[PDB]
Amino acid sequence: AVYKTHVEKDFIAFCSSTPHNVSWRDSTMGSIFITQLITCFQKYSWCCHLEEVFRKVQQSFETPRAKAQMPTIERLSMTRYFYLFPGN
Amino acid sequence: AVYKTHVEKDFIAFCSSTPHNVSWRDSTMGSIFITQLITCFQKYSWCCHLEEVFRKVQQSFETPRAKAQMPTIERLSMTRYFYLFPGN
Amino acid sequence: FQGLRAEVETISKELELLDRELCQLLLEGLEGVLRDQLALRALEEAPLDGPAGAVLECLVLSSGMLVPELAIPVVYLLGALTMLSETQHKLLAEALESQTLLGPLELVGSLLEQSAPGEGAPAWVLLDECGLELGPHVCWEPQAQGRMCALYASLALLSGLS
Amino acid sequence: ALKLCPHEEFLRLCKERAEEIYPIKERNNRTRLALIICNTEFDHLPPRNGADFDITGMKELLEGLDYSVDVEENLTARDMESALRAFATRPEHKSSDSTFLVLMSHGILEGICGTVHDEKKPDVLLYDTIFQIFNNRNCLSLKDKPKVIIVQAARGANRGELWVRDSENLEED
Amino acid sequence: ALKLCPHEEFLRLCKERAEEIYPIKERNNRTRLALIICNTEFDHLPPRNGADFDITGMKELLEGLDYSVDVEENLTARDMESALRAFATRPEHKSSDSTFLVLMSHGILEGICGTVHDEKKPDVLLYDTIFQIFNNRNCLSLKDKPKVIIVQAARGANRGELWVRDSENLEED
Repeated sequence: AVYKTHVEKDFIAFCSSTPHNVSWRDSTMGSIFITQLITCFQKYSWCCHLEEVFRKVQQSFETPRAKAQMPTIERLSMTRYFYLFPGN
Repeated sequence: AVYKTHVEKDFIAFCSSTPHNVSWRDSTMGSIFITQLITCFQKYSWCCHLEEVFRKVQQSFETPRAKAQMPTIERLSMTRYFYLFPGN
Repeated sequence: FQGLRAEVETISKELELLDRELCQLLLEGLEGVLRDQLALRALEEAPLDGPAGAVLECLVLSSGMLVPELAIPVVYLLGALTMLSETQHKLLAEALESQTLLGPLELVGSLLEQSAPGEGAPAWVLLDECGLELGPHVCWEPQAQGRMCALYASLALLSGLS
Repeated sequence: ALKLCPHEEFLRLCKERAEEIYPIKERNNRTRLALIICNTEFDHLPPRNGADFDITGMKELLEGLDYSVDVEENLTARDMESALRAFATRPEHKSSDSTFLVLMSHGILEGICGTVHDEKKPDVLLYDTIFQIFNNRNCLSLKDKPKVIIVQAARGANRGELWVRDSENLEED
Repeated sequence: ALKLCPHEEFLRLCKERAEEIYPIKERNNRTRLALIICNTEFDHLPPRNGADFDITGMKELLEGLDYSVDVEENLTARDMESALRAFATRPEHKSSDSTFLVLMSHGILEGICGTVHDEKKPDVLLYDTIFQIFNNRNCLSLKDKPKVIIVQAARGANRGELWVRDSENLEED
């Protein structure tokens, strides 16, 4: 049989910086974006879905310690919440 | 004194269709996207923030009857959740 | 020619929306319908199996009902294929299996544009089955216009699935 | 109808989710503004009949959310840009906490079409122009405040449907 | 360390939010795959020094999330595209429920730069190319499954800071 579906669906992109803007990375520490993303995943993955974790990342980027950057979400096609359930 | 802030922040765009795709509109009923968004706001504004309401919209667009559409979120710069609190 | 190309693109654009696996199963079924004209004569009366049975499985639902958004493009392709002979049909599937539909489609489009009104060459074979005088040879006889226009649609629709 | 949030849950959320939610101005001393742009009639494009239903619906909805709704209809790219910069410069946003931008017209991937748009004569407002207008450089009264841009413009001529193995009374924007 | 969700809440959440969350395949019979692309050395750009620590961090994180992590480094735009279609065609996604695509390089608003990128000689993979690769037409094994694209490439190169009335030893991507 054949049924109807969408072409694009369930997409989510997390970019390190707003459009037309610079993303930062430290030689000794790697990149601030990845470092914060890993920290937020370690702390909030067991109780917050992927999108909620991305907010915790952006919350950490409100006030700018030194360099100022804001990770943005784009082409969000998800129709459901994606809980990772670490350990399951 | 003067302090640092971001150039772009607290933005959120809700488009009626995925990129490269068509949005539909009925002469007698208006547009499917706006009708569903208005219905989700009437039903979920008092308890769900703006982004959670947009998910309820996309859930209503998951399985497609006849023509298929998926509203997408783009350039999401919000660092907090925006509750509208209708009536307050 | 411009109105003909637009009439072709109005269906070629709607056949790009068919799935990749569905395009391959449709291409496989049509290449099978080639060998057996028993499947061709049953389109006007139209579960079944075989080459046309495989094509039938591409355009039906769980209840077996036709999808008009997908059946009409197939009806238009078969309508342009009925104006051609079985020799042209078999040479078209030869170009299908070789997966080199860019050359002949480009030449037919370049000819079709100019005409506003050799031996051992498939194109010549193709043009000899159309009804042209072969031997440049810009001389064009209008008695083969419809089959060439149908050939162009028979070429571009397949490139829309390529 | 639009359901309302009880006073209890509003204040409980403000207590237990203070740093996670956007602040709200006092209902007594608040001036929330929203803007709607909708092009319905064109000279070279099919008419977007029925959009009036969407205009009133969004306007009434935003009014239920306590927003003063400005309406602009049938504008060129220049007029749309001018209307957006005029809305961004209005001083009531200093006493506001958020804003809504409801755009309804034909469009492409790059942006939204005007009234006199054509393939040979492109009249298009870019999406990037909107973010450029309302960023923290050009609009300072909406700093650290939510900015919701709800658009309805088709971004391509291709349908967004496929077919996988196992009504119709609407126009296209 | 990565804290884990107890089995009880996993089962309760799937029970009380069935229609609202994405389904999960059983961990015993699951083949979650993740992909990392990271360009560190270039011919016309400084190198993304320390990137590997980001590489190892992302790999260990995805392994803690029960993902088999494949790693690719220093590819051209053609090589990056070819690797992506190869990852999209891998059959383990039929037995998976999600996927991750981690890309680290310099990039432009349009996409992400390769190793041999230059202003006059652009070697760039477009974001739209990625969505074309993994959409429901080209990739059918990831239908109705989450697709997470985590990138780090500035798309404009103009600092993103302002100044409003009222360490530093890092290079820029």
